[PDB]
Order: sequence, then C-alpha cells, then structure tokens
Amino acid sequence: REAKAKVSVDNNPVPTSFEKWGKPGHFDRTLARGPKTTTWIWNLHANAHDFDSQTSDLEDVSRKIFSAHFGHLAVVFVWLSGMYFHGAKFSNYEGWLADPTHIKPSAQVVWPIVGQGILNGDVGGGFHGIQITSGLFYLWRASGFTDSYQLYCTAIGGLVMAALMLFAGWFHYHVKAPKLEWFQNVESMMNHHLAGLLGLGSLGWAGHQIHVSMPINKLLDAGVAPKDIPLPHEFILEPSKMAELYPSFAQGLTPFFTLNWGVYSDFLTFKGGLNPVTGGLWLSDTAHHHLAIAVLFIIAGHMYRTNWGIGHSMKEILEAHKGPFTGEGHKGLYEILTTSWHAQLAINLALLGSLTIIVAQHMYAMPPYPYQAIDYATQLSLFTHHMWIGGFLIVGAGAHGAIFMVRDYDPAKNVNNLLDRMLRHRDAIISHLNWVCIFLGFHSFGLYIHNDTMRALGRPQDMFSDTAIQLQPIFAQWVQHLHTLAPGATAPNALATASYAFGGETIAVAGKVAMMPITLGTADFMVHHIHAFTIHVTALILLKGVLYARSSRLVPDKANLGFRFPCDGPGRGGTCQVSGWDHVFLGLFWMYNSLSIVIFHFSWKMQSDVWGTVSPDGSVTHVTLGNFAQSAITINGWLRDFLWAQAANVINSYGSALSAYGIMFLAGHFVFAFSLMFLFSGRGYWQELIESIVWAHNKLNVAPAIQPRALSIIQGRAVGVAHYLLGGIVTTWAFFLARSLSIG
Amino acid sequence: AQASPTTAGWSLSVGIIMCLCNVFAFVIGYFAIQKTGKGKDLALPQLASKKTFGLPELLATMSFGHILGAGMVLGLASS
Amino acid sequence: TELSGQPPKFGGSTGGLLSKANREEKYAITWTSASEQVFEMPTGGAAIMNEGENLLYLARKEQCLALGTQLRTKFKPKIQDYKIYRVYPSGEVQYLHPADGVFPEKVNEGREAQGTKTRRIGQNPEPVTIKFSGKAPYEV
Amino acid sequence: WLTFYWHWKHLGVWSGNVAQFNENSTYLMGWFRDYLWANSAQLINGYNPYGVNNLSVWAWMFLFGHLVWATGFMFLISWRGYWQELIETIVWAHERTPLANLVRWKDKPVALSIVQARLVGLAHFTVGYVLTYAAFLIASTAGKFG
Amino acid sequence: GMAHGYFLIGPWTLLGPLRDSEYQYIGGLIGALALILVATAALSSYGLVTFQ
Amino acid sequence: MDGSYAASYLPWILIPMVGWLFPAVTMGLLFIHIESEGEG
Amino acid sequence: MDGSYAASYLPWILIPMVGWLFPAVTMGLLFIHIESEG
Amino acid sequence: SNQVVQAYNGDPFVGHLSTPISDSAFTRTFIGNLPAYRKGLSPILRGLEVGMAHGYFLIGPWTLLGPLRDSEYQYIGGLIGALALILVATAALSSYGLVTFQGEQGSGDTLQTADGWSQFAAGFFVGGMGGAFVAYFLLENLSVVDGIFRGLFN
Ligand code: CLA
Ligand code: CLA
Ligand code: CLA
Ligand code: CLA
Ligand code: CLA
Ligand code: CLA
Ligand SMILES: CCCCCCCCCCCCCCCC(=O)OC[C@H](COP(=O)(O)OC[C@@H](O)CO)OC(=O)CCCCCCCCCCCCCCC
Ligand SMILES: CC1=C(/C=C/C(C)=C\C=C\C(C)=C\C=C\C=C(C)\C=C\C=C(C)\C=C\C2=C(C)CCCC2(C)C)C(C)(C)CCC1
Ligand code: SF4
Ligand SMILES: [Ca+2]
Ligand SMILES: [Ca+2]
Ligand SMILES: [Cl-]
Repeated sequence: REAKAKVSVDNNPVPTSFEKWGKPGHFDRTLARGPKTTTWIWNLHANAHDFDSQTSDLEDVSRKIFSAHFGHLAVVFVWLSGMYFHGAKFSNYEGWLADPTHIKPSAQVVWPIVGQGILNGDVGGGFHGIQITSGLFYLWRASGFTDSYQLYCTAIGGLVMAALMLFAGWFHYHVKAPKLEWFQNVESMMNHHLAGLLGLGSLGWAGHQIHVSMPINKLLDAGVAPKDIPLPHEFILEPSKMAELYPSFAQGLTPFFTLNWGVYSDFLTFKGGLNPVTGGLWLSDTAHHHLAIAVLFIIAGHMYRTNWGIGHSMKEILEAHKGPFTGEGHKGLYEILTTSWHAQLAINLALLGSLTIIVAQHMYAMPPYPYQAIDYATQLSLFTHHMWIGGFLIVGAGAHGAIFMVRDYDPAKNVNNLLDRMLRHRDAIISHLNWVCIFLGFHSFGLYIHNDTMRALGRPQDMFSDTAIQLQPIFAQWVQHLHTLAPGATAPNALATASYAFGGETIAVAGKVAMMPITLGTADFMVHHIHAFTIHVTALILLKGVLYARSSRLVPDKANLGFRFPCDGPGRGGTCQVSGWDHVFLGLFWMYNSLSIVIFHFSWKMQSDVWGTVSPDGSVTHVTLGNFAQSAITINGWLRDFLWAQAANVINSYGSALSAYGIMFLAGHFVFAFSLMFLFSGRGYWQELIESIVWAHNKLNVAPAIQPRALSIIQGRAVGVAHYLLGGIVTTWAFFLARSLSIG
Repeated sequence: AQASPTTAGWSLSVGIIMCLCNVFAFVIGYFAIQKTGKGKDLALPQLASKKTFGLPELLATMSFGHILGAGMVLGLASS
Repeated sequence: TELSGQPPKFGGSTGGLLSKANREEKYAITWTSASEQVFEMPTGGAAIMNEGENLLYLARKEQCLALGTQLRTKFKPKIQDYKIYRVYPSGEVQYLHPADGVFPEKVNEGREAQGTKTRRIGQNPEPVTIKFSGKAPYEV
Repeated sequence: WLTFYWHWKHLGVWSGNVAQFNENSTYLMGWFRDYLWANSAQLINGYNPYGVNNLSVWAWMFLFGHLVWATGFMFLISWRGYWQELIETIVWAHERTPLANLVRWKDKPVALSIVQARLVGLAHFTVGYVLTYAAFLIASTAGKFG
Repeated sequence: GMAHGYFLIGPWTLLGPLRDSEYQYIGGLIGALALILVATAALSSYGLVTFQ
Repeated sequence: MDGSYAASYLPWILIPMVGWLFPAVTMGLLFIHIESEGEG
Repeated sequence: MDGSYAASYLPWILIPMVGWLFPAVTMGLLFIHIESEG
Repeated sequence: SNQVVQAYNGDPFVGHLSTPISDSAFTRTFIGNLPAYRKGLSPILRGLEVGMAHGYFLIGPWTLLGPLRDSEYQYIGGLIGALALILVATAALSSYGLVTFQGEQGSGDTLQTADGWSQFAAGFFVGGMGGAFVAYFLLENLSVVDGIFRGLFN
C-alpha cells in the first residue's frame, strides 16, 4: 500500500497474544515484579496511558497513541449509537415530532421497581419517562429524521463504524504499524485535516441539509405532519419534488459551474434572524454557511508543501518570523511540535476547550436546532456542559505544557527563541499577572462587598447600581447597537440581525420567548469583571506551573524531580505543591470556581431578563421577574434571590419524577464534604492508623500479603480534587436541571 | 435583495475575465513559486507558458487562477 | 584570591542576582569546557559555555551545585573540575566545593567526623530526662 | 450535629408543631429543607433591595462567616511552596519597580510555614463556623420568636 | 518667602482687574500665589543648572 | 468670553495650557538642556 | 447617631479613639518594637 | 544589534532586563528627574514636591465619590479625607524611616538616612497639606476662577 507515497510501516512488530492480559503491570518494569504494597495497585492505574514512562522509543509511543485514538473513536461511536438506539426504541421522538409545543422530550424508561418507577413522569401523549435535556430530538428534527427505524439504522451504522475503528487500531498496532517518519508529516496531515476532514465534512453536510434537512423541514414547519412527508430519498428520485419547494432546483447544477450563484438564492439564503415557526436558525442559512466553510477549508488545505514542490514549509515560515523584541523568534518550534507529543497535546487541548466554550456561548444565543430555545432546560444544560468540557480541556492544556517543559524541553535546541525568552522573563510575566489578578479581585468582588455593606447599612444611594453609582458597560452597548444596525448597512444582503440577543424583535415561539434583546447594566459589568478576575487567576496558576516546572529560586533542580512529585521536603521554609502537577491541581479548583460563577450568571440572567412567557399584548413576563438588576449586585442577592429561591424546586422534588434530582443534590453535597477529608489532612496520620489496623489483623492472622499503604501525597491530592469537582458539579447539575424543569 | 450574477459566461466572463485571471496567476506562479519542477509527476516537454515546468505547478496555478477569476467575476457582476 | 574565567554567553534574564548579591552574599561556579556547549541555566533558560574557563555568578549555593551536577551528569566529556565559592560584599572569596579537592561522595583521608553519634537511633535519651535544659535528645 | 438537632427540635417544641421534626428528621432532605432552608428565610432578608430590618447585622455576619470559612479553605487546600514561589516573583517585582525602590522591607517576605498554614486555615474555618451558625441561630429564633 | 509673599499681595489687591469686584482680595491672593509658584520654579531651575 | 460652538469648555482650559503651562514647561526643559555641562 | 442615655457626648469622641487613635498608636509601638536593634 | 532588549547594565546574570520600558533614554530621563531621583536635590525639596502633587490629586476621589458628595459640604469632606489620608501617610513615612535607619548611616545619598528620611517626611507632610488645601480652595472658588478665565471682571 505505497502508491508512491511517503508511507512506511512495519509488517509485524507486535505479536497478538492474551498472556500479557494476565500480568497486570506489564508496561511498567517497577510493577512487573508483582505487588508488595497497596501503592502498586494505584500506580498501575496512574501510568496506564503514561506511554513515555513505559518506553523511550518515540515510534512505539506514536503507535500506541494511534491505536489508542482508534479505540477512543470506537468508544465514542458506541456511545453515539447507544444514544441513537435509545432514541429509536426507547423514546417518544415521533409523538413529539407530531406535536412539539405540547409534549416534553422523553427517553430512557425506568424499570418499575423498589419505587423507582416514579421517575417515569408523564411527558405528553401518554408517554411516561425521564425528560432528557441533551436536545437530541431537536438535532434529529434538524437532520430530518421522520421514522424511528432511521434512528435504528443510524445506530447500526454507528456500531459498524465502532467495530471498524477497533479493527483499525488493532491492525495499525499489530499488523501495519506506521513508522515515526509517517507521523512527522505535519504538512500533509494539516492539508488533509483542513480539506479532507473539515472541508469535505461540511461540504457533505451542506449537501445533506439541501437534500434532506431543508425540504423536510420546510414542509414540517408548514404543518404537513411527519407521516405525510415523502421519504428523504423520494426528493432525490423525483427532481420535481425538489423544484416545487425551490424553483432554483429546476435549473440544475448549471448555474453553479458558471458562477451564476444568485439563482440559488431560493435555498441558499442570508436571512440572519430566526425561523418564526420554530425559533431556530434558518436551515437555508446553515446550509449556505456549511458550503462557505467547506470551500474555505478546502482552499486552506492546499497551503503546505507535500510531494509536489508547491506549498508552504512550516519550518521556513516559523523561522522567518523574528523581530527586534523576540530574538530568533519561532526557530526550533518546528522541531518541538514534531518530536514532542505533549506540546501538541497542550496546544490542541487549549484550543479545543476554548472552541467548546465558544460553542456553548454561540449556541445559547443563536439557537441552531428547531424548538431548542423554547426548552430552557436543554439550553442551560448544553451551555453548562460545554462550559465544563472547555474548562477541563484548558486545565489539561496547562498540565501537558508543564509535562513538555519537564520531559521534552531541550535547552540545546531552544537558544534565544520565543520559549527561551519567555523562560528568561517568567518573573516579570508572573509578577504582573499576580498584580492583575489582585487588581481585578479588588475591583470586582470588592465592588460586591461595597454594595453589600452599603445596602446593609441602609444607604442604597451609595451602591454600585443602575439607580445609584452606575457602572454602565458602554462598549458592549455600543457593539450591540452596531450589531442591530448591521442588516441593511454594514451587512447589506443579510435580512436580519446575526442574533436578537444584541437587540431587535423579541422572537417568541408558542407561548414562551425564544430570544429577545439582552440588556447590559451595572450588574452585568460587575459579573463580567468577576469572569475576567477568575479566568486570570486560573491562567496565572497554570502559566506559573508551566514556566517554573524546570526550575525556580527555591528549587533550581526541579526538572530532575519530575512533573509529578509532592514536594522537596519541609526545608526552605516548606516546598509543598511546588510541582507542575500541583499547579494543575490548584488550577482545577480555580477553573471550577470560574465556570461555576459563569454558569450561575448565565442561569440567573436568562431566567431574569430573557426567559419567560409572553401574553397576547407584546408584553413579556419573565421567569423570575427581572430581579437581576437589583439583586445581582450584592452577595446576599446571589444567596437569597438565586440560591435560596431557585433551590426550592430541588429540595421539594421528593414525591415526583424529579426526586432523583434531590437525591443527587444531597449526593454531590456529600461528595464535596468527603473530598474535604483528602484535601485537609496528610498521609502520615492515615499510615499510622493503617499500622494499628494491620496489628489488629495480625492478631487474628488476617494480615494481607499486600501490605496496606496510605494514599501517596500526590494521590491524596488527586482523590481530593476529583471528589471536590465531582460533588460540586453534580450538585449544580441537579440544581440546574430541577430548576429549569420546574419553570415551564 | 440578492447580489446579481451572470448566467452564460459567453465572451466576457470567459476568456476576458477567467482566462486572463488564469494567465495572471500563471505569471504569479512562474515568478514566485519556489519549487516549480519538484513534483513526482512530470509535465510533457516545455511548449510555452500554458504549461512549462511540472504538472503540479500548472494545476496549482490554474486553481489559483480559478479562485481569482471567480472572485473577479462575482465582483464585476456587482455584489 | 581573584576568580578567573569568561562569563557564559547569555542574553540575560530576570531570574539572576538581586540586591542580596551586593548587600548580603553571592556565589560563583568555575568550570573548564572542552568545547562551546549549551547548558541549562538554574535560573531559567539556556546559556552557552565557552571552550576553556567559565566563571558564572549565582545567587544561592544550591544553584551552583545544581549547575555542577548538570555539568557532571549531562555532557559527553563530563565536566567535574568545577569549583564553587562564596563571595561577600567586601570582595572576600571563600572556597567551598569540593571542600578538600575531592568530591564528598567518596572517602578521602584527612576528614574529621562531625555529627556522628556513637549510639543508635532508638538509644536517644528520653526528653523528660533532659527537660528544662537547652538541649534535645539528638544533642546530648 | 448537636446544635442542629437541639435547634430543630426546640423550634418544633416552641411552635407546638413537633410533627415537622418528628416526621422529617428521619431523612436528611428533611434537615436540608425544613430546618436549614426554611429557618433561613428571615435571616437572608435582613437587608434586600427593599430596605433593612433588625436582622441586617445577622445577615451580614452570616455572609461574613461564609467568607471566612472559604478563606480558611484557601490555606487548607493549597500548600506552601506554590506561595513561596509566587512571593519570590513579587519580591523580584518590588526590587525592580522604580520609586518603590526607595522603600525596602525590614523583614524578608516569606510564605507562611506548614504548621502555621494549618493553624491559620483552621482558625478561619472555626471563626467562620461559629459566626455563621451564631448568625443563623440568632436570626431564625429571633425572627420566629420561637 | 514670608516677607515676599506677604508684600506681593498688595499690587494686585489694590490695582488688579478684580480690584473693583466682589473678589478683590481673592484676586490678589490668586495673583500672588501664581507669582510665588513661578518664582519657586525659577529658583529651582537656577539651582539645577548652577550646581551640576 | 463664551462659546456657542460644540465643546466650548475646551478653550477655557486650553488657552491657559497653551499660554502658560506649555511655554513655562518647554522653556524650563530647554533652559536645563542648553545649560547641561555633560561632555560637549 | 445619638443617645438618650447620659453622657452621650462620650461615644462621640470615644469611638474614633478606640477605632483610630488607640489602634494606630499600639500598632506603631509594636512595629517599632518588632524592628528594634536591627 | 536589531534587538531592542538586552542585559541590564551589561550584566546578563543580574535579575533584570534592559527594555524600552525599564531602561530606555526616555525612562532614564523621566524617572531620573522625578523629585525622588533628580540629582542634587535635598530630601525636604523632594518631599515637598511629591507632597504637593499627591495632596493635590488626592482631593478628587472623596470629593466626587465620598459620602458627603451629595451634601452641602462636598468640598469640605473631600478636603478632610485628603488631609487625614496625608496624615496617616506621613506617620507611615516617619515610622518607616524610624525603623529602617536605626544603626550606622550609609554615605551614598542623603535621602537614605534617618535625618534625610525624616526631612523627606516633613516635606511630604507640608506639601501634601498645601496641595490638598489649594485644590479644595480652587474647587470652592471655581466661580471666581471661571470669571477670571472668561474675563468677566473687565
Ligand atoms: C481526507 C483524509 C483524512 C481524514 C478525513 C482524516 C481524519 C481523521 N484523522 Mg487523519 N491523517 C491523514 C488524513 C486524514 N485524516 C493523513 C494523510 C495522515 C498522515 C499524515 C493522517 C494521520 C493522522 C494521525 C496520526 C491521526 C489522525 C487522526 C484522525 C481523526 C481525528 C479527528 C476526529 O476524531 O474527528 C472525528 C471522527 C470521525 C468522524 C470518525 C470517522 C473516521 C473514519 C474512519 C474516517 C473517515 C472515513 C473515510 C475517509 C472514508 C470516507 C468515505 C465516504 C464516507 C465518502 C480523524 C477521523 C487521529 C486519530 O486517530 O483520531 C482518532 C490521529 O491520531 N490522522
Ligand atoms: C486528549 C486529552 C488528554 C490526553 C490524551 C491526556 C494524556 C495523559 N495525561 Mg492528561 N489531562 C487532560 C487531558 C488529556 N490527558 C485533562 C482534561 C486534564 C485535566 C483534568 C489533564 C490533567 C493531567 C494530569 C494532572 C495528569 C495527566 C497525565 C496524563 C498521562 C497519564 C494518563 C493517565 O493518567 O492514565 C489514566 C487515567 C486515570 C487512571 C484517571 C481516572 C480517574 C477518573 C477519570 C475519575 C473521574 C470520574 C469520572 C469522570 C466520573 C465519575 C465516575 C465514578 C462515580 C465511577 C497521559 C499521557 C498524568 C501525567 O503524569 O502525565 C504524564 C497526570 O499526572 N493529565
Ligand atoms: C472566598 C475564599 C477565598 C478568598 C477570600 C481567596 C482569596 C484570594 N486568593 Mg484563593 N483559594 C481559595 C479560596 C479563596 N481565596 C481556595 C479554597 C483555594 C484552594 C484551591 C485557593 C487557592 C488559590 C490560589 C492557588 C491562588 C489564590 C489566589 C487568591 C488571591 C487573588 C488575588 C485577589 O483577588 O486580590 C485580592 C482580593 C481579596 C483579598 C478579597 C478580599 C477583599 C476584601 C473585600 C477587602 C477587605 C477590606 C479591608 C482590607 C479589610 C480590613 C480589615 C480591618 C480589620 C483592617 C486572593 C487574595 C491567587 C493569587 O495569589 O492571586 C495572585 C492564587 O494564585 N487562591
Ligand atoms: C508627572 C511628573 C511630575 C509632576 C506630577 C510634577 C509636579 C510638580 N512639580 Mg515637577 N518636575 C518633573 C515632573 C513632575 N512634576 C520633572 C521630570 C522635572 C525635571 C525637569 C521637574 C522639575 C520641576 C521644578 C524645577 C519644579 C517642579 C515643581 C512642581 C510642582 C509645581 C506645580 C507644577 O509645576 O505644575 C504641574 C506640572 C506638570 C503637570 C508637568 C510635569 C512635567 C514637567 C516636565 C515638569 C517641568 C517643570 C517646569 C520647568 C516647572 C513648571 C513651572 C511652573 C510655573 C508650573 C508640582 C506639584 C515646582 C515645585 O514647587 O517644586 C517644589 C518646581 O520648582 N517640577
Ligand atoms: C471588657 C469590658 C468592656 C467591653 C467589652 C466594653 C465594650 C464597649 N464599650 Mg465600654 N466600658 C467598660 C467596659 C467594657 N466596655 C467599663 C468598665 C466602663 C466604665 C469605666 C466602660 C465605659 C465606656 C464608655 C464611656 C463607652 C464605652 C463604649 C463601648 C463600646 C465601644 C468601645 C469604646 O469606645 O469605649 C472604650 C472603653 C473604655 C474607655 C473603658 C475601659 C474598659 C475596661 C475598663 C477595660 C477593658 C480591658 C479588657 C481586659 C479588654 C482588653 C482587651 C483584651 C484583648 C485583653 C463597646 C461596645 C462606648 C459606647 O458607649 O459605645 C456606644 C463609650 O462611650 N465603654
Ligand atoms: C477617584 C479618581 C479621581 C477622581 C474622582 C478625581 C476628581 C477630580 N479631579 Mg483628579 N486625578 C486623579 C484621580 C481622580 N480625580 C488621578 C489618579 C490623577 C493623576 C495623579 C489626577 C490628577 C488631577 C489633576 C491634575 C487635577 C485633577 C482635578 C480633579 C477635579 C476636576 C473636576 C473639576 O473641578 O472640573 C473643572 C475643572 C477644573 C477646576 C480645572 C482647574 C483649573 C486648573 C487648576 C488650571 C491650571 C492650568 C494652568 C496652566 C495652571 C498654571 C498656572 C501657573 C502659571 C501659576 C475633580 C474633583 C483638577 C482639580 O483638582 O481642580 C482644581 C486638576 O487640576 N485631577
Ligand atoms: C484606555 C485606552 C488605552 C488602551 C491601550 C492598551 C494597549 C497598551 C498595552 C498593550 C500591550 C502592548 C504590547 C503588545 C504588542 C506586542 O506584542 O509587541 C510585539 C513584540 C514582539 O514583536 P516582534 O517585533 O518580536 O515580532 C516578531 C515575531 O514574529 C516573533 O515573535 O512583543 C513584545 O514586545 C513583548 C511584550 C508583550 C507584553 C505585553 C502584553 C501585555 C498584555 C496587555 C493586555 C491589555 C489588553 C488585553 C486585551 C485582550
Ligand atoms: C501629562 C503626562 C504625564 C502625566 C502627569 C500626571 C498623571 C499628573 C500630574 C499632575 C499633578 C499631581 C499636578 C499637581 C499640582 C500641585 C500643586 C500646584 C501644588 C500646590 C501647593 C500650593 C499652590 C501651595 C499651598 C499652600 C501651602 C503649602 C502653604 C500654606 C497654604 C497653601 C494652600 C497656600 C506624564 C508627565 C507622566 C507623561 C507625559 C504626559
Ligand atoms: S507536608 Fe507533605 S508535601 Fe509538605 S514538605 Fe512535608 S512531606 Fe512534603
Ligand atoms: Ca451621603
Ligand atoms: Ca474690573
Ligand atoms: Cl441584598
């Protein structure tokens, strides 16, 4: 399988066997000798995917990584097919599609036993189950699914694909294992990921939208009912069935090649607003967008030189960028991103988590799927879900930046490049970031404290409010104004605004509001500065962990200690948590804090100044009656009018289909309190307690041969932070879900 | 309220706009392409500037000429 | 006496000496190199040692010792002739490492024994037996 | 646990509605909503967007105890060395910022010690515990008058 | 400075433009203060240049 | 002295700045500069 | 702020003294004592 | 030598860098000629100028944002706030000098001594009180300043 390519594989490097499955710890030479202490077990899980600590061959590591990628893709295919099958044979997708505005999207039926059958609440049309917030029904309606058999077929295809990915992983780790030369083709890999994966993907999805999503949805919104819509392929068998909806189809693909594109203005629109029937983005707009994105990505996938002389050498581009401030510039970065997996992982985790948070922010205010803006639970759930995914990916980006610093950083190849100079003024960077975090904390949280003290003393006129000392976010208001004036001027062909959150019509579907102008005042200014503050503190922790992983004034030989170590003794005043791993540990807490305040802001602002009902007068009555302005300026406001008030749904959820949310609420509280034990103590006390219990077992000859050892310091920290995040996020999950499911 | 295009390419859109953009891109490639005849597939003799050094150079420069020509056509068509 | 050697080729950093070097004390590492090489700076970033003699000033003794371990453990012709001194603001220089021209890892004659207890660990006197004194079990 | 039990049972006894405690103290959600959430309603309204009543100090002190408790968490979870490195960067900053160079510390700034950090985190934890529970106790029992 | 600031208030107090207004003495004070400020700047510039 | 033009508060302070502050400051800088006995 | 109790002029000046003068004096004395000799 | 960032004072092993912000001609000339660093000055003159400037600008915050800003005593309140903050700053300066120059006195510069730092504190106190009072006096008499600037009394 050469085909005059740059492919180079090894025909049989690893034999297939089952014997190593019976030796837990084969990948670690320190664990192969068998357990003697309980720590042996824990480390077996800690280094499972730590391929660098298993072998010093970059080629074998790349092969393990490739096959692990295939395995993870098989797992995600299995999960996606499970979701599709549960929508197929276990959901009310058809009863919902027949009448969305009067039925709740349900899935996952519970077996009636031990009382748990109560969780299958009535969702409409006689269906009993658990209301789902993932928004799968809206996505499937956007895709054009009409029959549950098609969800079943998608599940079958996904399971077939999962088997394919698993076979591919096995085949490329045991049969044809690609060489290290093949992975280092970053120019080719980039060309393909831009053109083949992204370009072709959006191109085919635009085609599917034009042939399946757009016609079916055009009819669906007009009330034609699902069972009366012809099948998606009857539109391909009958061109007149496509020309009746879009007369532009009657001219064929002749205007396309002749650049006569305007003819296609029937199905390739630039409406901008929302669909008045369902409250989602126009599928014509999404298809046009996918077409443009596909062309852009395909054109981008031609920049880099591969096997034909034409193209861009990324090494030459990086080395050609150097100025008076930065020395030799990006020289040596090609060698880093070609010989180091952790540098790539850090960059990609950072950008992917940012993209995920951007996805959350762009989907909450521009509802792309039909009838997703009406459902407040699904909106809030998707928002916070992508928020947390992005936060975790960013913390992991910091972790792997530090890992690269400790393991793959070579000072001999980083002589006066960007990384070298950053290491040479990290003190300035971190001191200024320290100051910026302090200035933000004083000038965001401190403003809330001022308001609390002034209101408590009976001095409302001395507060930072819209009615006293105003903090008007003038710039955001100006940009919103510019957005509301773009269609017709700075956006000539666009029919409406990009989003009504900046302003415009208060689009409402059914009895509820879909999207109205989101006003910004003093409380919004304060919350945005809280956001900046928390983001800065988290980034400070992570960046200091990365830059000081190799050395510091305290520990000039920190690199030799490794990336993951508890400390370097109680000397030098005390050196606990000096490692980069411990910086990731702290950045985890601060990411949790930042994202928690972000999602709380989202929930309260949407429920207060956006979400609500609309009576046949134009007048809007919001969920919690616009209390954001006068209450979100003090901490007591967030305690009373947000936490105390909106947790009434979660606490009184017993005896209904939401009692599980109260159960998980208490469970998250308990897991936070449980984490506190791992976070506040030390290993020595637990080892002494284990010594006493081991004596007690010696009294009756129940002493295990594997000596019980207390959790290591690093493991104690990992367990504590894992339980802390789990408990807090599950608490807010239950709270948000119950609240947004008990507001209509 | 759509941007007006042109249907048949006839004498204006083709030759006068598309082919001239292709020739401009061919000149820009012949001047600025670093590796011109480094492709694994070689071109047939030399002839003129319609195609001279390597099939990949001609293919890439025709693609860039098509980009330029589509842009200039949809521009002069008033958008 | 007078410390000799060329400073390593370095563009500068913010992790070097502070006011302590001139108010309190400073340290110096000297070493001979078989060629112009690149080493890692204990204060962050990379530097270039010259072929021949190299003299480098650092803020703390542990930094010089980290540089010494790196010289002796990370280069093809191992640099082990390095010397570490302590410099005072009066210009005084106190030779430090290796103390007796031989690394402390391996035994060498002429060295006295300090901090050596003739007894065992578990044979320390009970604290109550030495209370209301200025001593601890590991001191008498 | 002592004071929660005592206060919930005694609130029930004083209001004559011992049924609430006797029937809801069996599951922990009963404690979460009928004791903590409920008796807080008065306290958290000592001051609000509408004015101030006699529970303003108690609400403010409730939030004060929350703040002090979390600040204790700060010292308890994060351990010295990180802070010593941060303080080292801040020391670098001060020595190199003009005008402020006219001024120098008499004592070299260093991070709190390990035992000191435990003591300080625990001190904040205990201050917050006592103050927030005292605020809740007083405000609830006084706004209900038992 | 005591002697000079004391006597410099007079000229503008009795002969300045605000002498025939409700702000006569305030006008004199403002004039004398501005003059003493300029004089201080002159003295300081002199010191700066002659003792290098 | 008044002003119906926009931002007529600008001359109010700009005239003393252009007439007093800028001249005094620039003459002081130039006096110091032309009297500096550095090298030559 | 007022007071129907007798000598209501006493807190008038006594609250700043306990809150400003006394703390500033004690903190200054203790600061000088902390940083004594050298 | 296209690089604009170099070692500080020709020593790459001192914890600093020479940058356009830290060690450029403009920064050297401006910072070096502020009253703190201007060559030849006596500590009391440095203190006087610094205090003038600081007492002057410290009038504003409480004047426009303090509790008396909405009263018939706005300017007086801003004045009082400025004067008290300057008194506390003066006590701080005096105490700093008291503890930092206890033993032998260096010969480098007069500011870095016990006598010199106390003289700088006296200058700061006097200049700060004066500048705060002149700012308050200008604000209180803004109407006569307005008539002076518009030629209303001609
Ligand atoms: C057009 C060519 C092409 C395509 C589409 C891909 C696509 C992909 N690559 Mg690959 N790659 C390519 C060229 C291509 N690559 C070349 C030329 C090289 C050599 C330099 C590499 C070397 C490379 C490496 C080393 C790795 C990848 C990885 C990945 C996957 C990560 C992204 C992801 O998970 O998205 C979403 C996932 C999916 C949509 C699942 C579908 C996967 C199927 C099997 C591939 C697409 C179908 C196939 C093209 C047939 C289509 C026919 C029909 C549908 C029209 C992804 C599916 C990474 C990986 O394995 O991640 C798991 C990885 O480690 N690529
Ligand atoms: C594509 C993303 C990606 C990739 C491939 C890697 C890859 C790697 N990481 Mg990294 N990292 C990532 C994201 C990623 N990480 C993220 C998002 C974070 C933030 C949390 C981190 C933070 C991080 C740290 C702190 C460390 C690593 C480490 C490692 C290496 C060891 C893997 C391991 O620990 O074994 C297997 C993993 C485990 C045994 C952990 C299992 C714990 C589970 C997931 C608890 C979570 C609960 C679950 C989600 C829900 C509750 C269910 C429960 C009730 C049953 C490995 C090469 C380690 C290292 O030393 O690097 C060399 C290490 O110390 N990473
Ligand atoms: C509510 C709890 C809490 C609070 C108060 C703080 C406080 C702070 N943390 Mg921390 N943290 C916490 C929890 C908390 N943490 C926990 C649980 C952990 C464990 C994961 C951490 C771990 C952590 C790390 C790793 C870091 C911080 C950082 C910071 C500082 C950020 C800079 C700033 O905002 O400027 C100052 C803000 C304040 C001091 C807030 C209080 C301001 C009040 C309202 C004003 C007081 C008025 C007046 C002075 C009172 C006078 C009293 C009178 C009697 C004299 C800040 C002082 C970062 C840092 O150091 O910043 C650079 C940092 O790196 N934290
Ligand atoms: C932003 C920096 C700054 C600031 C806040 C001040 C502030 C002040 N200076 Mg200073 N000065 C500065 C920089 C500064 N200076 C520098 C760099 C120099 C060296 C050239 C001087 C040299 C200087 C002298 C010789 C004197 C002052 C004096 C004063 C006070 C009189 C008010 C005044 O001059 O109007 C405000 C000034 C400004 C808004 C502009 C400041 C920057 C320019 C370059 C200052 C130029 C000084 C100039 C020759 C004197 C002004 C003449 C006067 C009529 C205003 C005042 C509080 C006088 C004083 O009473 O000292 C005790 C005086 O004698 N300054
Ligand atoms: C420990 C006892 C104690 C306590 C906690 C208080 C509490 C208080 N007093 Mg009172 N006071 C006390 C004893 C006490 N008093 C006695 C015995 C007298 C009669 C001599 C007074 C006469 C007095 C007056 C006239 C006033 C107060 C006032 C006040 C309030 C503000 C403090 C102040 O400005 O006055 C300062 C207190 C004094 C000058 C009296 C000295 C206090 C005793 C004799 C010494 C306490 C020492 C004790 C060991 C504490 C040391 C600190 C500790 C860490 C060791 C405050 C709530 C003011 C008020 O009414 O608030 C509205 C006020 O006007 N007190
Ligand atoms: C909390 C932040 C804050 C706040 C709210 C204020 C508030 C205020 N500031 Mg301040 N300021 C601040 C921070 C702040 N400042 C900071 C950080 C700085 C830099 C250190 C300054 C520096 C500054 C200066 C230099 C001045 C103010 C002034 C003012 C007042 C102007 C309003 C006014 O009177 O309108 C109307 C406008 C006027 C009254 C202008 C006054 C006319 C001037 C004095 C004429 C001088 C020009 C002339 C050339 C003088 C040379 C004469 C010479 C030849 C003898 C106002 C109350 C002004 C003031 O105090 O007025 C007396 C003023 O001079 N501020
Ligand atoms: C209130 C109105 C006033 C607004 C003014 C605000 C701008 C002034 C401060 C901006 C900093 C300018 C320096 C960057 C411009 C810049 O990058 O210059 C370029 C320079 C490097 O350029 P080279 O010439 O080396 O380019 C060659 C490259 O190809 C090789 O790297 O970077 C530096 O000088 C390092 C210093 C960066 C450290 C400064 C960052 C500070 C963060 C600022 C955050 C504030 C805004 C954040 C919003 C997201
Ligand atoms: C522009 C600019 C800048 C800035 C600046 C600032 C930020 C500020 C300053 C300002 C200020 C801060 C000013 C001031 C002034 C002050 C004064 C002018 C004072 C005074 C005093 C007097 C006048 C007197 C008084 C008195 C006495 C002492 C005695 C008795 C009483 C009385 C009152 C008479 C710089 C250069 C940096 C850079 C460039 C640009
Ligand atoms: S307390 Fe634990 S982490 Fe800290 S120095 Fe001691 S052993 Fe190391
Ligand atoms: Ca007031
Ligand atoms: Ca007159
Ligand atoms: Cl409130």
